[PDB]
This record gives sequence, structure tokens and C-alpha cells, in this order.
Amino acid sequence: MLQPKRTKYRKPHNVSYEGKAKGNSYVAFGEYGLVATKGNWIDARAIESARIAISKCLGKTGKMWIRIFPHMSKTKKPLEVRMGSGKGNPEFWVAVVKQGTVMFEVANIPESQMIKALTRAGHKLPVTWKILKREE
Amino acid sequence: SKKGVGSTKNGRDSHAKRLGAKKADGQMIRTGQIIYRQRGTRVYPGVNVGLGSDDTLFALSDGLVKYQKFGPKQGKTRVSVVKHKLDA
RNA sequence: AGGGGUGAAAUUCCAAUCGAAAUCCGUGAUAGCUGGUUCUCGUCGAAAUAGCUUUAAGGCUAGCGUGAGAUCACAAAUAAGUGGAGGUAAAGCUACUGAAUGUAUGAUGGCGCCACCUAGGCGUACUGAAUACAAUUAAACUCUGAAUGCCAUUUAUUUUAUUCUCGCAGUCAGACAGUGGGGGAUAAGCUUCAUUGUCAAGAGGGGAAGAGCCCAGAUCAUUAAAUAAGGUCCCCAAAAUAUACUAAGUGGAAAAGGAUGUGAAAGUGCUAAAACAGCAAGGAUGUUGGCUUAGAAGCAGCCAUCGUUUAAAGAGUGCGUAACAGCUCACUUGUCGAGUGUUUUUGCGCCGAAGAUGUAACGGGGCUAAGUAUAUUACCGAAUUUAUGGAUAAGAUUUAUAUC
RNA sequence: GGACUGUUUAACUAAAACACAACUCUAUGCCAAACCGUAAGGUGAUGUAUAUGGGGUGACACCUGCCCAGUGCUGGAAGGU
RNA sequence: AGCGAAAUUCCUAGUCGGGUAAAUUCCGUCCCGCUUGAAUGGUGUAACCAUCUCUUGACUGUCUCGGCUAUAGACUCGGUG
RNA sequence: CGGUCGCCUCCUAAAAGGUAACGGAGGCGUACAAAGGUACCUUCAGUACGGUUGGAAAUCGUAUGUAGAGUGUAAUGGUGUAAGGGUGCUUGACUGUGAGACAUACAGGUCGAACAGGUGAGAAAUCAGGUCAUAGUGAUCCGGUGGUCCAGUAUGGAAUGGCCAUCGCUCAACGGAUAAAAGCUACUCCGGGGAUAACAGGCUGAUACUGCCCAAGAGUUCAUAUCGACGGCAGUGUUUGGCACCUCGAUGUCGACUCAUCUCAUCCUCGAGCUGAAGCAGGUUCGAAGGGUUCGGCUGUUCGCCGAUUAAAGAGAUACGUGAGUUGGGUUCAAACCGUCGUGAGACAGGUUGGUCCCUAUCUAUUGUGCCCGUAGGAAGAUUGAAGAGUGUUGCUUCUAGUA
RNA sequence: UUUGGUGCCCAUGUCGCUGUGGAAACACCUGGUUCCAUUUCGAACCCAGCAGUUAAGCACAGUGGAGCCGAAUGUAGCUGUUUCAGUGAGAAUAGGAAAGCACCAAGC
RNA sequence: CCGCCCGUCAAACUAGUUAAGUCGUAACAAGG
RNA sequence: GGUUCCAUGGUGUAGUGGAUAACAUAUCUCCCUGUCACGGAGGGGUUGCGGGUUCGAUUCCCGUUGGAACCGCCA
RNA sequence: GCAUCUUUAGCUCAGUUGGUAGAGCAAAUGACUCUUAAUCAUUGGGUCGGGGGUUCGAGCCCCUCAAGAUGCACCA
RNA sequence: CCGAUAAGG
Ligand SMILES: *C(=O)[C@@H](N)CCCC[NH3+]
Ligand SMILES: [K+]
Ligand SMILES: [Mg+2]
Ligand SMILES: [Mg+2]
Ligand SMILES: [Mg+2]
Ligand SMILES: [Mg+2]
Ligand SMILES: [Mg+2]
Ligand SMILES: [Mg+2]
Ligand SMILES: [Mg+2]
Ligand SMILES: [Mg+2]
Ligand SMILES: [Mg+2]
Ligand SMILES: [Mg+2]
Ligand SMILES: [Mg+2]
Ligand SMILES: [Mg+2]
Ligand SMILES: [Mg+2]
Ligand SMILES: [Mg+2]
Ligand SMILES: [Mg+2]
Ligand SMILES: [Mg+2]
Ligand SMILES: [Mg+2]
Ligand SMILES: [Mg+2]
Ligand SMILES: [Mg+2]
Ligand SMILES: [Mg+2]
Ligand SMILES: [Mg+2]
Ligand SMILES: [Mg+2]
Ligand SMILES: [Mg+2]
Ligand SMILES: [Mg+2]
Ligand SMILES: [Mg+2]
Ligand SMILES: [Mg+2]
Ligand SMILES: [Mg+2]
Ligand SMILES: [Mg+2]
Ligand SMILES: [Mg+2]
Ligand SMILES: [Mg+2]
Ligand SMILES: [Mg+2]
Ligand SMILES: [Mg+2]
Ligand SMILES: [Mg+2]
Ligand SMILES: [Mg+2]
Ligand SMILES: [Mg+2]
Ligand SMILES: [Mg+2]
Ligand SMILES: [Mg+2]
Ligand SMILES: [Mg+2]
Ligand SMILES: [Mg+2]
Ligand SMILES: [Mg+2]
Ligand SMILES: [Mg+2]
Ligand SMILES: [Mg+2]
Ligand SMILES: [Mg+2]
Ligand SMILES: [Mg+2]
Ligand SMILES: [Mg+2]
Ligand SMILES: [Mg+2]
Ligand SMILES: [Mg+2]
Ligand SMILES: [Mg+2]
Ligand SMILES: [Mg+2]
Ligand SMILES: [Mg+2]
Ligand SMILES: [Mg+2]
Ligand SMILES: [Mg+2]
Ligand SMILES: [Mg+2]
Ligand SMILES: [Mg+2]
Ligand SMILES: [Mg+2]
Ligand SMILES: [Mg+2]
Ligand SMILES: [Mg+2]
Ligand SMILES: [Mg+2]
Ligand SMILES: [Mg+2]
Ligand SMILES: [Mg+2]
Ligand SMILES: [Mg+2]
Ligand SMILES: [Mg+2]
Ligand SMILES: [Mg+2]
Ligand SMILES: [Mg+2]
Ligand SMILES: [Mg+2]
Ligand SMILES: [Mg+2]
Ligand SMILES: [Mg+2]
Ligand SMILES: [Mg+2]
Ligand SMILES: [Mg+2]
Ligand SMILES: [Mg+2]
Ligand SMILES: [Mg+2]
Ligand SMILES: [Mg+2]
Ligand SMILES: [Mg+2]
Ligand SMILES: [Mg+2]
Ligand SMILES: [Mg+2]
Ligand SMILES: [Mg+2]
Ligand SMILES: [Mg+2]
Ligand SMILES: [Mg+2]
Ligand SMILES: [Mg+2]
Ligand SMILES: [Mg+2]
Ligand SMILES: [Mg+2]
Ligand SMILES: [Mg+2]
Ligand SMILES: [Mg+2]
Ligand SMILES: [Mg+2]
Ligand SMILES: [Mg+2]
Ligand SMILES: [Mg+2]
Ligand SMILES: [Mg+2]
Ligand SMILES: [Mg+2]
Ligand SMILES: [Mg+2]
Ligand SMILES: [Mg+2]
Ligand SMILES: [Mg+2]
Ligand SMILES: [Mg+2]
Ligand SMILES: [Mg+2]
Ligand SMILES: [Mg+2]
Ligand SMILES: [Mg+2]
Ligand SMILES: [Mg+2]
Repeated sequence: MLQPKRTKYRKPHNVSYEGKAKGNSYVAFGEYGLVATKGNWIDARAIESARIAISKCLGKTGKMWIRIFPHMSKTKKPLEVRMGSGKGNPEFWVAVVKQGTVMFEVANIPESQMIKALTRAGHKLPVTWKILKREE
Repeated sequence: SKKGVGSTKNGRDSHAKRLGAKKADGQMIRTGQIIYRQRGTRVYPGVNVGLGSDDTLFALSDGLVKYQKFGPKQGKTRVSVVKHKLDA
């Protein structure tokens, strides 16, 4: 569970996922990458599921990079509570994924395993994923 | 069931001081009129422009106000009152 | 005998009435709360906001209306140009503050193994300061950084008022739609703000039916004409050509995901020195390699992942055998004589798709166009505009009570 | 559960509620305490502590423990206000 | 002290035994009694109760399960309304 | 009930200003005779090197470093020759004023050129009407104190006032009702509100339930016979919830009885695929709503546990169907007691005993039965059948056959 | 024109490296007895003089190392109407860059 | 007498019985 | 679900308005006794975790754990 | 039901929040005594309940099971 | 003031 060690403010305003791609737009560490086609909020739980999936379907020498990180937190008012009396407490951490951000990249294992690995990682995420390669 | 609700702790705010520019560039001005209200000198004073006990810029003579950018990397602002200078 | 009586006590009883009788008087008590308030026409026409309030269903002042007067330009509006203030959108984090990924050099500790009881040393499954490279995040981060909007001025045009003074108000429960946000869960026909509009206080046409969506603003009459949104098989006024697509009634509601549905395009491999599929044949030897496993030896985990002959053959393609074995395939050759294979971007479609009266997810009948996309020329369509006439308000020429 | 017989909300509650015989505490020496009134006057009572008024418990049997810090009540020398 | 899942027990339809083919009610007992308890009394108690609660014999249309008969209505005619 | 009530700083606040929420973070009800005024001089923190006590870090010297230092304080803005540090002299932390502006409903607040008097620093120019700036504060009335060129109720005084300065309010509910003020009402009453809750409806679908997508694994071996993690996407309205749109000039709210109707996410019966299906009996999935889907003990109960049967004892909706159809056991009137809270009147989704359930059906809907008229001459008979309604459940034994 | 002083500017003006220079001037320098001064030091400030001096500073030429600036194209955001026309950033890059504008005194 | 010995509590078996359990020291001397 | 209190040695509790932590029991050593208990002498041992303010935090401030005490109603 | 916790040598329990485990009893062994008790030393003894997954590495972190116990509904 | 002394021999 990726989680920031400390934050200045416990309850920040949510960060919009509508728009194009600011950074993390092109594969620059590996050479195959999982691009998104639909901006959405995905939490550290989905990252861990996807990361564990990649590692289980990886080999003995493959290497992977996780680009996105759940910097922003989100709150949730307790159940059966009427509106008012302040904001709720932080519950889960979410990374902001915009349309066009490369979430996971893989390298150093043949192409078919890498294509399969990115597929299982993207089936764990809500965004509509797509495979991309690194420019020569 | 209401389940009860917690209590909020920060609901305090102060009156908004109506700061900012008062006289725009090119506007004619008489002596003693406010040109810029600020907290700390955001706009430096030039010629024919004074300072107060609240860092408020006021004119010292008749004329047209004029802003000129100066300072390192043109990051400092300066105001002045260019006198009527009609001079026949 | 009533701010009293009586009460084996229940707030019992005290003339069908008792948390304190009945009747008259003060009295027409008071009610920031409901309800009601009676003839007509013409001109104009709001607000549901800010501050204060023992204030929140009320009140005062300001804001918005109306009547009278003044200000002619220096006042106020509509466009073009110019100057300036700002720190938002965006972007960036070697330009700071936090958060934060990988690589390389690495303080640091953990971890050891020694010597030494204290000064330490050699490697660290690993932790990770600082630096370099590459990449990230932010309402309360900024080395930067717009547009719009705002202020002022210049020019052109328009109005005597959006400016000033006086008289009389009403309003202080708002609603929805688009856009930027906060709270909520990127839920609410939710709640709270900023801005553009409508309704409130506004009919007409479209939306099948709808206060707030779109087109617009109703003085009265006309069985006149041209149009806006929207539409032209029938209900219901009005259309035709031409080119393609869909086979789902899709149209005429839906996601993650799945599929030799179909059309278009751009590349690449082989092919009449024979393509692909299928059919007919072979499809091996060391060997069943060796550890290993009761055993594996073409098909348990391994030690790996051999080499020759040869057209081809794999420590095998599976099934399968305790294991071999055996059937059989990946691979090669031959009958075969016209198309096959793959990648990428797209248009329209299929499944995913289950609720309670009755077709019931086109308004209905129906429709393979009467569906979708494109081009040309038309038409219908409002209380809009034009045309004829009647009524009326304010400004002008002017005084006939005439024309604008 | 109430000892019992009884009484109670006329006109939604008859009961475990009220009352009852019994126990205890307290006040009261008589022009008594208590009570109605403003007072006179009167009830108590033409009664006299084996009597009267009030608080609590409620046949009968066995029991009723500790605390006098706070409050209430009674008494108290002086001293302070 | 006495009593105790109580007209008191939240957890709790507490554990166990009895009653029943089967028992959130009932009877006895157990006791972390959240928060029982001694004159706002504690524990027992023969008789009594249009009191509350549980088991049981006889008894029956309460029920399995509904059916028949007679009147007064309802229904029809005349009058008031 | 809890929290807050005045002022100041940042964000939300959408680059002028302004802008709300029981939105997100913090402070203030001061401090300084120097931390004021003036003249002069002077400039970081940290780090590197070198040095007794002295140590990672006291002080010294040199260098580097462009602010991470300081500026009394909560933040923001400003400021590195400054507004920061030191020294000398001083008290302008003056008197009477005040053109012109900012912001404002008012009351109040903020800046201020310049004039006269007399001073402080400085050679002089110049600066000084409190501090780098924004919080550090409370109206009126009443009374007290100091000064005073005013009044002194026939006159002279005095008393008592007037003017200026000043003092007494966590009047903090901070534009302050009065100098002085807490609770219960189930014994209750009045004026109103769906401006505002409890039942039901409406919107939402967080939660709940049903389903699907990926495949880690479990499963003599084997993801997909049967399960299915970590994750994701939907459907229903079906539990607990959110909003407060309809109803407070009344929509009767639990359970039971009677009558049932509808949906399918199917409990039985009916058909089929797969099976880790030998047979019997099972598991899962698909199709299917025609019919059926028991009686009892305890509890008001729905629910629930238990007993005995059955082919089965299904999940829901219909104002959690049904009181102008029944009941009133429960909740919730007045009575009474127990435990607990309160000093108390009283109170408890704590417990217990008792306790009024009205209406003759006008319209429509429905079950039956009639009159009139039409069906084109009238009447009496017998028919076809467009559109319909009713029923549809299933078990046991024997044989087949102890055969497959 | 060059040197010296100064104002305006506020890195395309800086930091640094390599060399050259002084006639006059600028500077170090020579001493503290005078005016003046050290929170202690004639270091500094202030005096009165130019013996020595080109290390410094200062002034010139080179140096693209660090720092700074930064075109055109394209893109993100905006305004309208479109689903296209303007507006146009930030980042990155070719590259520029060894300051510039005036006044005064001296030999020129 | 560094003798003897009593009564609660705790454990087991059937108030008794039990080799080495806990709190005291009541009785046997003038047993203090 | 909300609100108030507490966390100090091995165990039970005081203090500190920032500069400092004690009491009792318990523990250890030594007298003591035939021995032991009791007795006598001496010795020793302390702020729940975090994170801010200050030159300095047990104390001051905000959060996070554990243990308690109160409330959670009107329909 | 749900959410929550626990399963650790023969028994009762700490383990530490990742480098693979001890404490106290019980047992045994000695020492010790005439011999015991007691005492004292020493001492063997673990499938961290069963599997999966993360990690270089799981008693330790996350899931599913097996057996119990808790707190929230035997509809307010 | 003044208490105790494991079992079988
Ligand atoms: C009382 O507790 C009700 N609000 C609960 C009803 C639950 C029905 N599933
Ligand atoms: K109502
Ligand atoms: Mg402000
Ligand atoms: Mg009165
Ligand atoms: Mg009463
Ligand atoms: Mg009466
Ligand atoms: Mg009246
Ligand atoms: Mg009144
Ligand atoms: Mg009008
Ligand atoms: Mg309006
Ligand atoms: Mg408004
Ligand atoms: Mg009112
Ligand atoms: Mg008004
Ligand atoms: Mg941004
Ligand atoms: Mg950064
Ligand atoms: Mg509004
Ligand atoms: Mg509003
Ligand atoms: Mg809106
Ligand atoms: Mg929002
Ligand atoms: Mg919103
Ligand atoms: Mg609304
Ligand atoms: Mg209105
Ligand atoms: Mg309209
Ligand atoms: Mg219409
Ligand atoms: Mg009109
Ligand atoms: Mg036309
Ligand atoms: Mg048209
Ligand atoms: Mg037509
Ligand atoms: Mg359809
Ligand atoms: Mg396909
Ligand atoms: Mg295609
Ligand atoms: Mg539809
Ligand atoms: Mg027309
Ligand atoms: Mg018209
Ligand atoms: Mg009785
Ligand atoms: Mg009786
Ligand atoms: Mg009665
Ligand atoms: Mg009665
Ligand atoms: Mg008398
Ligand atoms: Mg008498
Ligand atoms: Mg009594
Ligand atoms: Mg009694
Ligand atoms: Mg007593
Ligand atoms: Mg006393
Ligand atoms: Mg007394
Ligand atoms: Mg007792
Ligand atoms: Mg007893
Ligand atoms: Mg009972
Ligand atoms: Mg029983
Ligand atoms: Mg009962
Ligand atoms: Mg009993
Ligand atoms: Mg009692
Ligand atoms: Mg008593
Ligand atoms: Mg009793
Ligand atoms: Mg009776
Ligand atoms: Mg009759
Ligand atoms: Mg009749
Ligand atoms: Mg309150
Ligand atoms: Mg602004
Ligand atoms: Mg703005
Ligand atoms: Mg500050
Ligand atoms: Mg000074
Ligand atoms: Mg100062
Ligand atoms: Mg007064
Ligand atoms: Mg006089
Ligand atoms: Mg106020
Ligand atoms: Mg105010
Ligand atoms: Mg009323
Ligand atoms: Mg409403
Ligand atoms: Mg509701
Ligand atoms: Mg949903
Ligand atoms: Mg299988
Ligand atoms: Mg829905
Ligand atoms: Mg349901
Ligand atoms: Mg509203
Ligand atoms: Mg309704
Ligand atoms: Mg009505
Ligand atoms: Mg009615
Ligand atoms: Mg009714
Ligand atoms: Mg089905
Ligand atoms: Mg049929
Ligand atoms: Mg019975
Ligand atoms: Mg419902
Ligand atoms: Mg119902
Ligand atoms: Mg039902
Ligand atoms: Mg409900
Ligand atoms: Mg009904
Ligand atoms: Mg009913
Ligand atoms: Mg009835
Ligand atoms: Mg009805
Ligand atoms: Mg009842
Ligand atoms: Mg009854
Ligand atoms: Mg009562
Ligand atoms: Mg009491
Ligand atoms: Mg019909
Ligand atoms: Mg030189
Ligand atoms: Mg109640
Ligand atoms: Mg021996």
C-alpha cells in the first residue's frame, strides 16, 4: 500500500482528472507501457493489485517501473450521518490518472510476456488501458 | 436514528480589507488622493508620491499617475505622478 | 363558594363544564400569526440582495421601482484603438516548501566476523544523507504565466438619464438550465457561492404531454404574404432528386469485457519456379543422454534445454503409459492449380441487458426505408416581420386638431 | 401484589392505587400546640399528656446494620461580623 | 442481615433441572446484583380478591369447517318523512 | 444535545475589488522609556579549513554562500547597505488644526498634503503628530476625579449644573433589552407551518442484495466439475441511509384474520448442457411463472429456534396491499409501582397491571338482475362465433426388474 | 577619442581564468605630534606627504567554464463560432552574450 | 519445647480419609 | 456515534504553572538469631507514542494508542 | 448474520511490528541429604492452527479455510 | 514485646 509518509494538510480539495496529459505521457524508463484512455481516480489498493499481478506474471529477470503515485487523499463521512459538522476524515489515497498518462512500464523479458503482463495489470484498473512502445 | 455528529473547530474569518489599486494609469489626480492601498510595499513610490503609516501611496502634486516597471528581472513596480507640465 | 370549598387522594366533585366554576364588567384586551378588503381605463414597472437586530414567518438603512425638478457634456451607455494593476487557467519543480520513482557514486545505521574492553577494523539479504542523470505531484508550492474580465484615457455614435435633490413605495421564503468551484461519494429535482439567461411578473411555436431547455416578446380586427427554432409516409401543414452504409427494428437508453458481422484505407510475406487449407507419405539415430525420482528414458522436477544422417524430424505435439511403450502431432515431400497471410487506423452494427396492473425504452399506426452520413434545389412552420383598417401614450413640424 | 371488610377517576383506567386496625418520631402544661379571619369569634374541647395535631410505615411473626462529613433540627460558654 | 435474571438484569431467548412431540411465557436453583437491600422498610405468612400470571380434569361451534331452522330488520307495496 | 457568537491572517475566491456554508488551517483582548525620534557607523544564517579546556554544535581567523538569517507575535505581504545590528543625544509616544481621498446603510474606521506655536537630532538639506504593515478592543445612560474666562431661580455667596480632559462594563450572547431572573408539563391550552420532523410517496444508490470481468490459488495431478483471493464494471430498488419536493383547515401508523393479484433473481413439478456423473442420490448452469408452496410449541410479534410431515414448505412488490372489511395483543393519553436520573416538579427505543377503533355509499370500479331503444315491416323459434372467462397440483404401491 | 569622478540602468551589466598597463590622475604606501577614531586594533574613519609600488583594486585584450538571456515551428490552456478561426504560453532548442546611455576635469 | 497441637481456606476420593499446600498460634509449663 | 478524565520505579499513588521528580510497599547488602519471620543500619530503582513552541518539555500545544467515567433522546 | 480478535514445545502466556522464537510451570538430569520434600544448577523439548500470496526473506503484512471467543440485529 | 520449626525411620 503506497502511502505518503506525511502530509502538510490532512483534508485537501480533490484534484480533477478531466483534461489531457500533464507529465508521464511517454514511456521513458522501459520500452513497453500501459497508457490510459479515460481519466479516473484509482487508489493505492488498485496499484498494489496491479503491481502484484505484474510481479507474479513476471519472470526472474524482468524489471518494472510504477510511474503514478497516490499523492492525494480523499475523505468519507461515516454512514448514517446528516450533512454538516465539518468535513469527513481521510480514508483512502488515490493517484490522479489523466487521459494519456503511462501508469506501468516493463522491460527486460520477451515481448509476449510483457504484453500479457501489461494486460493483467490493466484488467485490475478501472481506466481503459492501451499498450504503447518506446520511441527509438 | 441521528447517530450524533461531531463538531467543527475552524469557522472564523476576518473582514476583507478593500486593498488594491485605486487610481489607474493615465487618470488625472490631485494632491492627497490615494493611489494604492497595500500591506507591505507592493508598489514602490517614485517622484511626487508619498508613503503613510500603513504603506499607503498618496499623491504629493497634481498630475497624471504612471506606473514603471524596474528592479531586477523587472520584478519591482514603481508609481509616480507626472505633473500636469502644461508649460504653456 | 371560586388565587375558594370538599376530597378513605383519581387533578375527584363543586348544576351534562374544573390544572381551577357560571355570568357581567375593564373590553372593541393583545396577536411580528391565518383569513378577507367591494368600479373602470391608460403610462411605467420591481425584489427575494448587503449590514445591524433576544434577530431568522418581523423591523430599520442601503440596493432595485415610480412621480417632479436639475445637470447637455466635461454625465451615462454602445463599438474600435491605447496604457496600466493582477498572479488564475496552463506549465514547471536543480527556482523554493512539502510529497515522491529508477539508475550510478555513496554519509548513515541494521547485520555480521575479528581484535579490543576501548579506539576500532573487513564484508554487508539490506536501510538510506548528499551529488549527477532521467522522470513526477499540490486550494493553503511558484523561477515563469495568458485569454477573459476591471480601471482610465482617445475617436465615432446615441440618451437627458444608470448622476444629483425631493414625495410614495414594494421587496429581505426564490426556482431551474449552461459555465468555474466549495460541502456530499465527480449522488441527489441535494446544499452553499460567482457569472450568463428564463420563470417569478410572460402568452405564442418546437420538445407527445412539461414554470425554468431552444426560437421570441401578445394594442385590437383580417379565412392576406415572407420567415426563426423545428420539420415534410399516415395521425399532422409541408420534398424531391444523387452517392454510399446498416440487417440489428439497430434507429427507438446503458458500462468493464468478448467475438472469422460488414464497409473503407494505408503497409508488409508467399504464389502459375505453384501459394493456404485439406488429402497421401515419411516424421530419425546415439538413447530410453544423464542426475533425479519407487520410475520417467520424446512428453514429473531437472543438468541443461545436445549434436549427426538427412527432405524432415522436436531431449518432441499432445493424449497416454507406474515409467517406458503405443496412437498421434510440430517439420519435410507429393496429387492440387487460384488466391491466400499478417499489422495498423477508422464508419455502421452483435452479446454483456432480470421486477413487479397492459403492448409500455419511436408519441401511435407502421417503416428496410418512412434509419444513418453527405451535396443540390424547395416547401411547411410563431401572437416574429411585412400589408390593410380601428384605438391609444410620449416626442417633433404645426395648429387644420392635420402630417410624421 | 395487596393482610383482610371497604374507597376511588359521574361519562374509556376498580387496580399492586387510597384507606384501614397496628408501629414509630415530633410538637403541645391549657388563654396548650395546630387551624379559619384582618380582627372579633370559633374548631381543637365543654377534652387535659392513658389528651390533641402533624410526618412516615401499614395485619401477624422475625429483624431494622454503618456514616453527624454536607443539609435540616436542638442546645451552647465566651470570641469575631 | 435477608432476598436475588425480581413489577428491579443492559448484555439476556444467562446456565442447569422440571412441566410439553416441540416452551422469548411458568416453577426451582445457580450469582460479575452494570443499577437489590432493611420503616420512601427487608424477609416469610393461614384466610380473602369482578387483581395479575402458568399448568391441568370435565366441558363445549373458540376452532378443523362450515351447515340448518324461527323471529325483527334489510327487500316489495301504501302513509309521514 | 454537542459546537459557535467580537476582531486579525491565508485558502476556497474563478490573475481589479467584493463573494457563503456547523468549509479547510491558525491567532488576538498585547509588548517596548526602548523594540519610539534623529545623526553616524555597520551587514546574513549555514558550511569548509585551521585551533587548549571545548565535546556534532559556545568563541577566534580566512574563505565560500545570494536569503534557507533577522525584522517581539498567527499567517500573509514587504524588506539583504534595507524597515536588520551597535553607538551618541534626546522624548514628536507634541499643542490647535486640517484641503483632499479610501472604504462604507448608519454609527464608526483608514491615509493624509499644508498652516501657526514651541521643541529633539543633525554642519545643513531634511526627518520626528509612536513602532516594517494589517488583530491588542465596547455605543449611550449614570455617577466619580482634575482644570475652567460659562450659569448661580430677588441681590452677594453657596448648593447644583455646563465645557474640556479623565475613571468605573470576559455589558465576550462583544451595535450592548432590565441595576436585578432557573426548570417540568403524559393534566394541558391558543395562533400558525408541509417555511419543519415522525408513516407512506418522490429524487440518490453511499450501504445492502443479484450479476459480470482478470486469474493468484485450492481441487491423487489440473485456474475455469465445484470454489474463488487481491482488484474492477454494472443491474435492482431490495436493507440501513442522504435530501426535505407533496400532504400538519388530518395521507389512521406494527402484528394477526379474510381476499388475494403481480414480477422472476425457480422451492417442487417440466426440458436440457457439463460433472471430480458406474447405479441410487447429488453439485452447477441454461429454458420455463401453468399450478402448488403444511400444521404446531414459545413470543404482540415480523423475524427467530424447536417438533412432526410434505414433491415443496421460494425471494419480493402492491401506501413495508388490505381498520368508510374485522381485531387492538404491541406502540403512544389520562391511573399505579419497580430500577435509574434529578434537590425538586418530573423523566427514561428501561420493566410491569389496566385502559372509548364512528359513518345509512352520491360518482366511479366490481358482482348479479332489469326497463327503454336500436339491429330499417313485425313476431316466434334454431344457430355460427369476433372478442372472452374458468380449470391445469401431485404422491404412494405393484409390474417391468433385483433386469441395466 | 583615453584616463579619473558621478548619475541613470539592474547580469546579453555577473562569478571566474589568462595576459598587458600607467604620462597625468586612481590607488596601495610612508607616520600618528596636531583635528578626529576604535564596543580593542591609525585595521577602518581622520589628518599631512609622496619615498617605494604595478601584487591588489582599477583599466584594456582574449577566454562560451559556471550563471544569465533566448528566435522560428509545434503544443497546452482561452474567446467566439465551430466541431474551426484567431489568441497564443510554460518547458525544450539553434543561438546570442566578455554591457549600454548621458555629464564633468585633464593631455588629446 | 528446634516437643506437641487446634481451627478456617485450597485439592482429590468415599463429615471422614488422605508423606512433605496457605493464614494464624487457640490448648499442654503461671503455654506467656 | 459524541463528550470529559487518566497513562510517573516491579506495584499503589503525589508533585512540577518550563530549568527539580518524591512517599509507601517491594528489591539488594550487612547486623540479628540454632534458624527463619518480625526488628536494626546502609544501599539502590521512574513521566504512554508521536509531532510542534522554547536555548530547554513529564509539565505548554495539536494528533495517535490503551483504560475508565458520562451521554446517545421526541416521535 | 455482521464486524473484530485469538490459535505459539506437555499446560498457561510474551513474542514485534519482516532477518525465521522465548517467559513461567510440568518433565528429566544431576548437585544436595540417612533418604526424601524443599532448594539449587543445568537441561532436552516447537509443524509458530492448515494452505495461498507479497518480499531476497514471513511467528511478524495481506486472503481463503478449520475450531472458538468478542462486539454490533433472535425487526423499534 | 516475645510468632513459628517438611515426611519416614
Ligand atoms: C429499528 O431498529 C429499525 N429502524 C430497523 C429495521 C431493519 C430492517 N431490515
Ligand atoms: K401532516
Ligand atoms: Mg481577508
Ligand atoms: Mg394572578
Ligand atoms: Mg396525575
Ligand atoms: Mg359535572
Ligand atoms: Mg377583535
Ligand atoms: Mg403578544
Ligand atoms: Mg413595460
Ligand atoms: Mg433576481
Ligand atoms: Mg443576489
Ligand atoms: Mg416573526
Ligand atoms: Mg427600502
Ligand atoms: Mg494547475
Ligand atoms: Mg519540488
Ligand atoms: Mg441564491
Ligand atoms: Mg438561499
Ligand atoms: Mg448550478
Ligand atoms: Mg461540486
Ligand atoms: Mg456543485
Ligand atoms: Mg434546489
Ligand atoms: Mg411571489
Ligand atoms: Mg412560455
Ligand atoms: Mg408544446
Ligand atoms: Mg408588445
Ligand atoms: Mg415559405
Ligand atoms: Mg429551416
Ligand atoms: Mg400532410
Ligand atoms: Mg431499442
Ligand atoms: Mg470482431
Ligand atoms: Mg473492420
Ligand atoms: Mg429511450
Ligand atoms: Mg405562418
Ligand atoms: Mg406584431
Ligand atoms: Mg385489597
Ligand atoms: Mg373488595
Ligand atoms: Mg370512569
Ligand atoms: Mg370500568
Ligand atoms: Mg384568637
Ligand atoms: Mg368547647
Ligand atoms: Mg405505604
Ligand atoms: Mg410494604
Ligand atoms: Mg436505617
Ligand atoms: Mg457535628
Ligand atoms: Mg442553630
Ligand atoms: Mg448480600
Ligand atoms: Mg438465597
Ligand atoms: Mg417472571
Ligand atoms: Mg428450560
Ligand atoms: Mg404477558
Ligand atoms: Mg424463578
Ligand atoms: Mg428501594
Ligand atoms: Mg429508609
Ligand atoms: Mg418477599
Ligand atoms: Mg378485585
Ligand atoms: Mg315485519
Ligand atoms: Mg316506503
Ligand atoms: Mg446549547
Ligand atoms: Mg480577487
Ligand atoms: Mg475575478
Ligand atoms: Mg512572522
Ligand atoms: Mg537609538
Ligand atoms: Mg525600528
Ligand atoms: Mg443606569
Ligand atoms: Mg441667588
Ligand atoms: Mg450582536
Ligand atoms: Mg461591525
Ligand atoms: Mg392547535
Ligand atoms: Mg416541504
Ligand atoms: Mg421519509
Ligand atoms: Mg447503482
Ligand atoms: Mg480438471
Ligand atoms: Mg434507477
Ligand atoms: Mg430484497
Ligand atoms: Mg431548499
Ligand atoms: Mg404525497
Ligand atoms: Mg381538506
Ligand atoms: Mg379525511
Ligand atoms: Mg380512514
Ligand atoms: Mg430465468
Ligand atoms: Mg395450455
Ligand atoms: Mg398450552
Ligand atoms: Mg418500502
Ligand atoms: Mg401495511
Ligand atoms: Mg407483505
Ligand atoms: Mg423504512
Ligand atoms: Mg381501506
Ligand atoms: Mg386494518
Ligand atoms: Mg369499524
Ligand atoms: Mg379509507
Ligand atoms: Mg392495549
Ligand atoms: Mg382491551
Ligand atoms: Mg402517570
Ligand atoms: Mg434521589
Ligand atoms: Mg367486447
Ligand atoms: Mg598587474
Ligand atoms: Mg416516550
Ligand atoms: Mg553422602
